[PDB]
Amino acid sequence: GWASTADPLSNLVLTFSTKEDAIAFAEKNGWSYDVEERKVPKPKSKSYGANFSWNKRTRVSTK
Amino acid sequence: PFDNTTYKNLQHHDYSTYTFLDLNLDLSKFRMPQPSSGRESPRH
Repeated sequence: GWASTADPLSNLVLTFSTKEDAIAFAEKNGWSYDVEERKVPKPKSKSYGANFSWNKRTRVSTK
Repeated sequence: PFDNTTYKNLQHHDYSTYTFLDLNLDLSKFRMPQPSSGRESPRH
């Protein structure tokens, strides 16, 4: 009942420092490739004093 | 007459359970209107 496969490229994971190096490596080896852009978290506005606002909805009910 | 041989804080021997609350309720007439934040509650 083990998991059998016939794909030699099943565990092939390659690491590249930048996107263009990976693109050039894929294009050099004749592999049709797709590229997904890097998703970064946008900066937030953090305030500890917003938990105790006088008239805003951002008051905390407890702590 | 200057007397310092007696304890003048004897009124608290006759206080009941609700004395603070009725004192607040009677004081409620003298107090001024409270400021408003513009909404009923922060969850509103």
